[PDB]
Amino acid sequence: VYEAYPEKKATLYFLVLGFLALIVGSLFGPFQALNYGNVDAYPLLKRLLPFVQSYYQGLTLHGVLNAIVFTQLFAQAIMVYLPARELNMRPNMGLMWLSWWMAFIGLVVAALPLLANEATVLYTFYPPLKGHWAFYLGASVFVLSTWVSIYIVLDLWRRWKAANPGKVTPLVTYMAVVFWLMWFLASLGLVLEAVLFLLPWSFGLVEGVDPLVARTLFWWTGHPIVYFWLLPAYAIIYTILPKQAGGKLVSDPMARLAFLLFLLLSTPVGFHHQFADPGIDPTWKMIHSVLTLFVAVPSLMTAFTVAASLEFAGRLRGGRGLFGWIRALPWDNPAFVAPVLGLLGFIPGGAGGIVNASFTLDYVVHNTAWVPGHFHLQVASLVTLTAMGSLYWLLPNLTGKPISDAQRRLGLAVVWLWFLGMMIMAVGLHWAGLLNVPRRAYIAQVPDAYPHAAVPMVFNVLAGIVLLVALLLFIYGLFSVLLSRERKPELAEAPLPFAEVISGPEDRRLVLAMDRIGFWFAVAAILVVLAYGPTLVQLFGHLNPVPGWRLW
Amino acid sequence: DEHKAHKAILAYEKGWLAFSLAMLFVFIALIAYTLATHTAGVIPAGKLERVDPTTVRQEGPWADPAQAVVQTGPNQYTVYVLAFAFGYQPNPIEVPQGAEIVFKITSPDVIHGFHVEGTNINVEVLPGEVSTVRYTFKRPGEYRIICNQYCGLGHQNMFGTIVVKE
Amino acid sequence: EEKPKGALAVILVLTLTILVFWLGVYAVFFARG
Ligand code: HAS
Ligand code: HEM
Ligand code: CUA
Ligand SMILES: [Cu+]
Repeated sequence: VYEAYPEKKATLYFLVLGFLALIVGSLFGPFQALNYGNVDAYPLLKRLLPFVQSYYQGLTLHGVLNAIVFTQLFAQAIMVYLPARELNMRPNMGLMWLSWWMAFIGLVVAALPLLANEATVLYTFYPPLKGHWAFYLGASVFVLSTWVSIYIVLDLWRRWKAANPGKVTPLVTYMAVVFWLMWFLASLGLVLEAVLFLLPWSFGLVEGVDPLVARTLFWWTGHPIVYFWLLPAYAIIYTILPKQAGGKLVSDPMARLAFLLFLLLSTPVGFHHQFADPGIDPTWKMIHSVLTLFVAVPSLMTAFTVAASLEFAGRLRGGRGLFGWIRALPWDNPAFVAPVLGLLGFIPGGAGGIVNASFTLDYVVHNTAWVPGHFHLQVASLVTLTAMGSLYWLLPNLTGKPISDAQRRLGLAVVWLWFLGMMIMAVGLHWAGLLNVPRRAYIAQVPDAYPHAAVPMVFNVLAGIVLLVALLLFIYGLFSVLLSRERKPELAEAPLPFAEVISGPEDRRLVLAMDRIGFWFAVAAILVVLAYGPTLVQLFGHLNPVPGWRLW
Repeated sequence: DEHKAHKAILAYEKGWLAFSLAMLFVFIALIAYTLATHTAGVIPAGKLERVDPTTVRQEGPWADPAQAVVQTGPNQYTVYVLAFAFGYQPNPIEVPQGAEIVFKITSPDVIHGFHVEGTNINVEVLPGEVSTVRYTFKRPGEYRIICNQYCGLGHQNMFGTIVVKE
Repeated sequence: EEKPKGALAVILVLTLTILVFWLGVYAVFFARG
């Protein structure tokens, strides 16, 4: 389980580290959820964790850990380990461990300033807010590691392709490939933003940075990145969940198509974060807007492919008429439940994002509590639940340590409570956002400022309690799954529950075109030059670097 | 079975997209529309318009609060606002009603957000650049301002007042 | 067998849940114009 899958070991470390970050980061969830209920439980937190200086030190830690660190580490896990298991190949073990250390040494550096109130700038870290040099350098080493995750997986792909000249890229790998490529093109924004700017600044080598270019480069990445968070779930949802659901993945071509489109359309859409920015052409905003509606398409596709599989599943599990099939599914299995309730919260998370996405309609909600409400249904719910409810098939598969009845029911509680608790937050936050309460604010330290949002503040108070319980019940879970000195004489050589994939004739024609990964990668690159090219070139000739500020 | 359900999946996966696409197109047709009408004023100006934040309130239009408001058309008034670490100058901003108010906004420190509670004036303000936006207050009264981009430890407490006289 | 209604079902709620949300904000959009 170690010296024949040391790919298991190294995969486990991306997960554990992944899960540390998630814990430490979520700690602040409650206090913030309570904050948006006008309860100020920070005197407590501050007393309980003595290092915390501000609400915003916590927001920083919450975001930077739960959305930069837990995610990337989980992505790295799934999007290397799953393909490697399908191909039955060992990835380059050097470069596999380099990566890991690259993220560890990355994280430690970045945390040093963060924990010391020296980089309280949030996970967007917008200039001219100016953090400690080690936070920029840190995040930079943390991200560049993904570039090794790219190389490693591109290599597995190359190697499988060599011993199968002509043949079509197997499914999970095709997914993982378009994913790494899409992330490579996406990552260029923030990598540029770093190298050409944030590092120079933070060290001392220059004295100004241009807010428009920085937030622009930065956003060329921070939209793709949410697709980067999601796809590893999406992998799991298409190719593993169908099996545990009792049925089969009902289409291989849609799975690839859906993934392709992500390669195609994840990157050129960042002016969806810059709708309220100065110095960017309405023409180009409206352009990015449309291509953003175009990126709804894969996810729309998915709903129906996935819904189909789980109906099929149902119809096999001993299903029934209009609804029945839902009752029929393995509801006592945390690994089915977690990502299904995930999808449940995704339904409304999506209708947020289309609303979000649509230009004129975005100034109804930009920078209100709606956006947190929106993304929490996306990434804190689904992506996280999938990740969570997957410890239960992946962690036995990585340690050969089986899962009891006690733990299976503990999970089921953690899961159902993390769900509704999130659901509830999403009523509150969307609702306050409409009623104009802003995001990113310590609003319980201005008790009288938002009196007209008494009602949804109840929800936000309630979420924070419910979800505090959930989290601790979770830490209880995770540590029990991993410490019980139990080791099975076989289950470690009892692989991932990959799904049977319905297929046939018409696939060959359609599948082959899609397996043209060079051509579609080139299209994608070209797309990006079109979209960001004229805006970027324009800004770069007209640079206006302003000095930095520390307002904490 | 089995294959009697590899065609029939694709069948309505086509049909779904026709419907996915038509719909998203109606959105596109309704958004396209807002462009043609008055509501479009709140889209910032596309044209770069650079300034120096370290001087901004000590020369040029942003210097004296008593100068913020200038007449600029037959029914148009330009208002040069200043968002800055934990406030807005002028405070309050005083503007006439039913006249096309044309805000020009910037900051001397960090990015703030400029959000006229009750309207669509929801523009990001950026150091060194000038945020130009156009709105007409048809219904008079006291309009509040919230900085909705985090700007430091006094972010929660950064409010302004728009005073639309009649 | 045949048609996937539970799917069609789901991609229905979805399609309506979209509408409400969107058309709905379109309201508030003009109410604030
Ligand atoms: C991982 C997280 C990400 C997910 C992915 C996400 C999805 C979308 N988003 Fe978003 N987003 C925006 C547009 C979209 C669009 C168009 C989508 C699309 O991907 C939506 C696609 C989803 C669907 C079309 C729904 C499909 C439904 C499914 C797949 C469920 C099926 C259910 C079944 C099958 C049930 C089966 C079981 C049964 C029992 C029946 C826009 C605007 O264009 C903003 C700007 C707001 C502002 O003003 O700053 C934004 C703001 C954010 C921010 C704030 C960033 C910040 O700090 O500034 C984050 C973190 C974020 C994350 C994410 N977002 N988003
Ligand atoms: C314990 C459960 C959680 C609770 C109760 C919670 C609560 C909150 C609240 C109320 C906010 C908004 C605070 C503000 O407006 O400043 C927030 C911010 C945020 N949360 Fe969570 N959260 C939880 C878990 C997560 C997880 C697991 C993720 C990521 C996978 C996540 C991602 C984010 C992000 C990306 C932000 C935006 C922070 C920023 O504006 O810089 N949350 N959280
Ligand atoms: Cu100025 Cu927040
Ligand atoms: Cu985005």
